[PDB]
Amino acid sequence: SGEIEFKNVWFSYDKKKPVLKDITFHIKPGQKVALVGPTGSGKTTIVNLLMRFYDVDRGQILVDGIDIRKIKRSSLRSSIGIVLQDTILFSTTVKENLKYGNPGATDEEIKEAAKLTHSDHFIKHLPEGYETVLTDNGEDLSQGQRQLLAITRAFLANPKILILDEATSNVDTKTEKSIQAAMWKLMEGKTSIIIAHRLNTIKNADLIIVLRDGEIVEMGKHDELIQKRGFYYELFTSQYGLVVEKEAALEVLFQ
Repeated sequence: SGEIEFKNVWFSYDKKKPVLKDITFHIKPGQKVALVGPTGSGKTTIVNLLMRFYDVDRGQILVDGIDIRKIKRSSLRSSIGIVLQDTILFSTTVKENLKYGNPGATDEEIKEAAKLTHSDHFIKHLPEGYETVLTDNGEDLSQGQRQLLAITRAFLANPKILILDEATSNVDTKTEKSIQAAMWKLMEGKTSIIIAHRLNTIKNADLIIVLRDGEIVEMGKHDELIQKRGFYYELFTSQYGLVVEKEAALEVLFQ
Protein backbone atom coordinates (compact mmCIF):
# COMPACT_ATOMS: atom_id res chain seq x y z
CA SER A 1 0.00 0.00 0.00
CA GLY A 2 1.25 3.45 -0.92
CA GLU A 3 2.76 2.68 -4.34
CA ILE A 4 2.47 5.67 -6.67
CA GLU A 5 3.25 5.94 -10.38
CA PHE A 6 3.00 8.79 -12.87
CA LYS A 7 3.35 7.53 -16.44
CA ASN A 8 3.98 10.20 -19.09
CA VAL A 9 1.60 12.66 -17.42
CA TRP A 10 0.66 15.87 -19.24
CA PHE A 11 -1.68 18.42 -17.66
CA SER A 12 -2.97 21.94 -18.19
CA TYR A 13 -5.73 23.84 -16.34
CA ASP A 14 -6.15 26.14 -19.34
CA LYS A 15 -5.96 23.41 -21.97
CA LYS A 16 -3.77 25.99 -23.73
CA LYS A 17 -0.14 25.92 -22.65
CA PRO A 18 0.71 22.81 -20.56
CA VAL A 19 1.69 23.11 -16.90
CA LEU A 20 2.98 19.57 -16.59
CA LYS A 21 4.89 17.86 -19.40
CA ASP A 22 5.67 14.12 -19.55
CA ILE A 23 5.82 13.68 -15.77
CA THR A 24 7.22 10.20 -15.13
CA PHE A 25 8.21 8.73 -11.76
CA HIS A 26 7.68 5.76 -9.48
CA ILE A 27 7.37 5.71 -5.71
CA LYS A 28 7.77 2.53 -3.69
CA PRO A 29 5.54 1.91 -0.63
CA GLY A 30 6.87 3.67 2.48
CA GLN A 31 9.32 5.96 0.71
CA LYS A 32 9.84 9.60 1.73
CA VAL A 33 9.86 11.77 -1.38
CA ALA A 34 10.89 15.42 -1.54
CA LEU A 35 9.32 17.42 -4.36
CA VAL A 36 11.70 20.32 -4.81
CA GLY A 37 11.61 23.22 -7.22
CA PRO A 38 10.68 26.92 -7.10
CA THR A 39 7.10 28.20 -6.80
CA GLY A 40 5.04 27.29 -9.87
CA SER A 41 7.46 24.57 -11.01
CA GLY A 42 4.67 21.98 -11.00
CA LYS A 43 4.81 20.88 -7.35
CA THR A 44 1.28 21.94 -6.57
CA THR A 45 -0.17 20.55 -9.79
CA ILE A 46 1.40 17.11 -9.25
CA VAL A 47 -0.21 16.96 -5.83
CA ASN A 48 -3.52 18.32 -7.21
CA LEU A 49 -3.59 15.41 -9.68
CA LEU A 50 -2.69 12.79 -7.08
CA MET A 51 -5.61 14.00 -4.95
CA ARG A 52 -7.60 13.88 -8.20
CA PHE A 53 -8.86 17.47 -8.18
CA TYR A 54 -8.51 17.07 -11.96
CA ASP A 55 -7.77 14.21 -14.38
CA VAL A 56 -4.63 14.17 -16.55
CA ASP A 57 -4.86 15.21 -20.20
CA ARG A 58 -2.31 12.55 -21.20
CA GLY A 59 -0.69 9.49 -19.62
CA GLN A 60 -1.97 8.05 -16.35
CA ILE A 61 -1.57 7.94 -12.57
CA LEU A 62 -1.61 4.66 -10.66
CA VAL A 63 -2.11 4.12 -6.94
CA ASP A 64 -1.07 0.60 -6.00
CA GLY A 65 -1.33 -0.53 -9.61
CA ILE A 66 -4.85 0.86 -10.16
CA ASP A 67 -5.65 3.91 -12.32
CA ILE A 68 -6.90 6.64 -9.96
CA ARG A 69 -9.73 7.30 -12.40
CA LYS A 70 -10.96 3.80 -11.60
CA ILE A 71 -10.79 4.21 -7.81
CA LYS A 72 -13.96 5.10 -5.88
CA ARG A 73 -13.48 8.77 -4.91
CA SER A 74 -14.19 8.35 -1.19
CA SER A 75 -11.75 5.44 -0.99
CA LEU A 76 -9.04 7.46 -2.74
CA ARG A 77 -9.50 10.49 -0.48
CA SER A 78 -9.57 8.49 2.76
CA SER A 79 -6.37 6.69 1.76
CA ILE A 80 -4.56 10.03 1.37
CA GLY A 81 -3.73 12.37 4.25
CA ILE A 82 -2.65 16.00 3.96
CA VAL A 83 -0.97 18.28 6.46
CA LEU A 84 -0.45 21.89 5.41
CA GLN A 85 1.76 24.54 7.01
CA ASP A 86 -1.22 26.69 8.03
CA THR A 87 -3.86 24.19 9.18
CA ILE A 88 -7.55 25.08 9.45
CA LEU A 89 -9.59 23.45 12.26
CA PHE A 90 -13.24 23.03 13.24
CA SER A 91 -15.00 24.95 16.00
CA THR A 92 -15.56 22.05 18.42
CA THR A 93 -13.58 20.47 21.25
CA VAL A 94 -10.01 19.27 20.75
CA LYS A 95 -11.30 15.72 21.18
CA GLU A 96 -13.84 16.07 18.36
CA ASN A 97 -11.31 17.57 15.94
CA LEU A 98 -9.02 14.62 16.54
CA LYS A 99 -11.91 12.20 16.12
CA TYR A 100 -12.38 13.22 12.49
CA GLY A 101 -10.66 10.51 10.45
CA ASN A 102 -11.50 8.01 13.19
CA PRO A 103 -14.92 8.79 14.78
CA GLY A 104 -15.25 5.23 16.04
CA ALA A 105 -12.09 5.49 18.13
CA THR A 106 -12.34 5.40 21.92
CA ASP A 107 -11.36 8.38 24.08
CA GLU A 108 -8.27 6.48 25.24
CA GLU A 109 -7.19 5.73 21.67
CA ILE A 110 -7.30 9.46 20.98
CA LYS A 111 -5.02 10.21 23.95
CA GLU A 112 -2.65 7.40 22.93
CA ALA A 113 -2.27 8.81 19.42
CA ALA A 114 -1.87 12.36 20.78
CA LYS A 115 0.79 10.96 23.09
CA LEU A 116 2.54 9.13 20.25
CA THR A 117 2.58 12.40 18.28
CA HIS A 118 3.66 14.83 21.01
CA SER A 119 0.50 16.94 21.16
CA ASP A 120 -0.93 15.48 24.39
CA HIS A 121 1.14 17.81 26.56
CA PHE A 122 -0.02 21.16 25.16
CA ILE A 123 -3.61 19.88 24.95
CA LYS A 124 -3.48 19.16 28.70
CA HIS A 125 -2.49 22.80 29.35
CA LEU A 126 -5.50 24.10 27.44
CA PRO A 127 -8.05 25.54 29.94
CA GLU A 128 -10.37 22.50 29.61
CA GLY A 129 -7.93 19.95 28.18
CA TYR A 130 -9.37 17.72 25.46
CA GLU A 131 -12.75 19.31 26.09
CA THR A 132 -11.44 22.77 25.23
CA VAL A 133 -13.60 24.39 22.55
CA LEU A 134 -11.59 25.56 19.56
CA THR A 135 -13.57 28.71 18.79
CA ASP A 136 -13.04 30.53 15.46
CA ASN A 137 -11.44 27.46 13.88
CA GLY A 138 -8.41 27.32 16.19
CA GLU A 139 -7.70 31.07 16.40
CA ASP A 140 -6.51 30.87 20.03
CA LEU A 141 -3.95 28.13 19.29
CA SER A 142 -0.55 28.93 17.78
CA GLN A 143 0.20 27.92 14.19
CA GLY A 144 2.51 25.18 15.40
CA GLN A 145 -0.10 23.76 17.76
CA ARG A 146 -2.75 23.66 15.04
CA GLN A 147 -0.25 21.78 12.87
CA LEU A 148 0.33 19.44 15.83
CA LEU A 149 -3.40 18.60 15.99
CA ALA A 150 -3.60 17.96 12.23
CA ILE A 151 -0.72 15.52 12.54
CA THR A 152 -2.39 13.64 15.40
CA ARG A 153 -5.64 13.73 13.43
CA ALA A 154 -3.96 12.22 10.37
CA PHE A 155 -2.25 9.64 12.56
CA LEU A 156 -5.69 8.49 13.75
CA ALA A 157 -6.90 8.23 10.15
CA ASN A 158 -3.94 6.01 9.19
CA PRO A 159 -3.80 6.78 5.44
CA LYS A 160 -1.42 4.87 3.21
CA ILE A 161 -0.25 8.09 1.51
CA LEU A 162 0.84 11.35 3.17
CA ILE A 163 1.11 14.72 1.46
CA LEU A 164 2.98 17.09 3.70
CA ASP A 165 4.22 20.61 4.07
CA GLU A 166 7.33 21.01 6.16
CA ALA A 167 6.83 21.90 9.83
CA THR A 168 6.27 25.62 10.43
CA SER A 169 9.37 27.49 11.60
CA ASN A 170 7.52 30.49 13.03
CA VAL A 171 7.29 28.49 16.25
CA ASP A 172 9.09 28.25 19.58
CA THR A 173 12.06 25.87 19.54
CA LYS A 174 10.41 23.41 21.92
CA THR A 175 7.31 23.19 19.72
CA GLU A 176 9.39 22.77 16.55
CA LYS A 177 11.31 19.76 17.86
CA SER A 178 7.91 18.52 19.02
CA ILE A 179 6.33 18.93 15.56
CA GLN A 180 9.27 17.22 13.87
CA ALA A 181 9.17 14.24 16.22
CA ALA A 182 5.42 14.04 15.60
CA MET A 183 5.87 14.12 11.83
CA TRP A 184 8.50 11.38 11.95
CA LYS A 185 6.04 9.22 13.87
CA LEU A 186 3.27 10.01 11.39
CA MET A 187 5.48 9.11 8.41
CA GLU A 188 6.51 5.73 9.86
CA GLY A 189 5.79 2.93 7.38
CA LYS A 190 3.87 5.28 5.09
CA THR A 191 4.53 6.77 1.67
CA SER A 192 5.22 10.46 2.24
CA ILE A 193 5.23 13.17 -0.40
CA ILE A 194 6.82 16.27 1.04
CA ILE A 195 6.70 19.69 -0.56
CA ALA A 196 10.18 20.15 0.76
CA HIS A 197 12.14 23.21 1.71
CA ARG A 198 14.19 22.09 4.73
CA LEU A 199 17.79 21.10 4.01
CA ASN A 200 17.59 18.20 6.42
CA THR A 201 14.50 16.60 4.91
CA ILE A 202 15.83 17.01 1.36
CA LYS A 203 19.16 15.40 2.41
CA ASN A 204 17.42 12.44 4.04
CA ALA A 205 14.68 11.78 1.48
CA ASP A 206 14.53 8.32 -0.11
CA LEU A 207 14.02 10.11 -3.42
CA ILE A 208 14.22 13.66 -4.67
CA ILE A 209 12.17 14.86 -7.63
CA VAL A 210 13.44 18.14 -9.03
CA LEU A 211 10.99 20.21 -11.04
CA ARG A 212 11.58 23.14 -13.34
CA ASP A 213 8.95 24.72 -15.59
CA GLY A 214 6.64 21.71 -15.33
CA GLU A 215 9.25 19.05 -16.07
CA ILE A 216 11.38 16.70 -14.00
CA VAL A 217 14.99 17.76 -14.64
CA GLU A 218 16.70 15.65 -11.97
CA MET A 219 15.65 12.65 -9.92
CA GLY A 220 17.50 10.64 -7.29
CA LYS A 221 18.99 10.83 -3.81
CA HIS A 222 20.83 13.92 -2.53
CA ASP A 223 24.27 12.24 -2.70
CA GLU A 224 23.70 11.49 -6.39
CA LEU A 225 22.36 14.87 -7.43
CA ILE A 226 24.83 16.96 -5.44
CA GLN A 227 27.89 15.68 -7.32
CA LYS A 228 26.69 17.07 -10.67
CA ARG A 229 26.41 20.86 -11.01
CA GLY A 230 22.86 21.17 -12.37
CA PHE A 231 19.66 22.78 -11.11
CA TYR A 232 19.52 20.86 -7.85
CA TYR A 233 23.05 22.03 -7.06
CA GLU A 234 21.91 25.59 -7.78
CA LEU A 235 18.90 25.27 -5.46
CA PHE A 236 20.93 23.63 -2.70
CA THR A 237 23.69 26.26 -2.66
CA SER A 238 21.47 29.29 -3.37
CA GLN A 239 21.64 30.42 0.27
CA TYR A 240 25.16 29.33 1.18
CA GLY A 241 26.75 31.53 3.83
CA LEU A 242 24.04 34.18 3.46
CA VAL A 243 23.05 35.35 6.91
CA VAL A 244 19.29 35.62 7.17
CA GLU A 245 16.93 34.44 8.42
CA LYS A 246 15.63 30.88 8.70
CA GLU A 247 18.87 29.00 7.99
CA ALA A 248 17.17 25.59 8.12
CA ALA A 249 15.25 26.08 4.87
CA LEU A 250 15.90 27.10 1.27
CA GLU A 251 13.90 30.28 0.78
CA VAL A 252 13.67 29.74 -2.99
CA LEU A 253 11.70 26.54 -2.44
CA PHE A 254 8.62 28.48 -1.27
CA GLN A 255 9.30 32.04 -2.53
